Amino acid sequence: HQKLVFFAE
Amino acid sequence: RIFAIFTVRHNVEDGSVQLADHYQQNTPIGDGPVLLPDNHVLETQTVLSKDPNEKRDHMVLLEFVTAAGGEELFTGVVPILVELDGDVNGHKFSVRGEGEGDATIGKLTLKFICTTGKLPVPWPTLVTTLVQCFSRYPDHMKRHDFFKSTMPEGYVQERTISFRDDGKYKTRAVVKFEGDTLVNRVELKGTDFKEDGNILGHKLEYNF
Repeated sequence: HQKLVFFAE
Repeated sequence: RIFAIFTVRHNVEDGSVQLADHYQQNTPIGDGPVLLPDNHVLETQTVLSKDPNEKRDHMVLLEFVTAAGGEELFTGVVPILVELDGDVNGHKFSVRGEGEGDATIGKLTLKFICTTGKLPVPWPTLVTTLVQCFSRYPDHMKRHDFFKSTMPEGYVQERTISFRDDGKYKTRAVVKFEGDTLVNRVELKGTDFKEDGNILGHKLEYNF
């Protein structure tokens, strides 16, 4: 279990 | 480009935890159009296990990846080849990985093998490095799937993983299609590791 936040350039 | 920052916790023998801070970025290889996704999360559950028949150093992986918050190539089970070349404090080693990838349920089954003998670092510390284009996106979010929209040309994954009070991995990865099998070719350089710290001392409990 892990959650991951993906950003944007 | 897109960015993700996360911290993996690794359980240690002495009950304590070893923290692994992740800086991750992804860049499309192809010179073509891609999707610029809003902030969204990837919720990952992931289990490791052993083939009892395998005598080589290995790691069996089952993983379910799902999003919360140029794609047709994934409508079914895609094969996967994974190849890692690393050296950690001069330790040269390679990991080879085979398996299938079903994006329709965000499930990965891969078995990894240490090609060069004994793996010089614990397998958990190489999990987040050893194909997020298989993560299942819901339909109201099907437009925020950078990974799929960079295919089959692929993307470049670059990540530095620093283990607190210890060294750091710096990996480069090319994730692309290669004749209708998905490939992840990765280099990994670890530096400044305590030659008998948690990682090179093999002090991590084996699960994750």
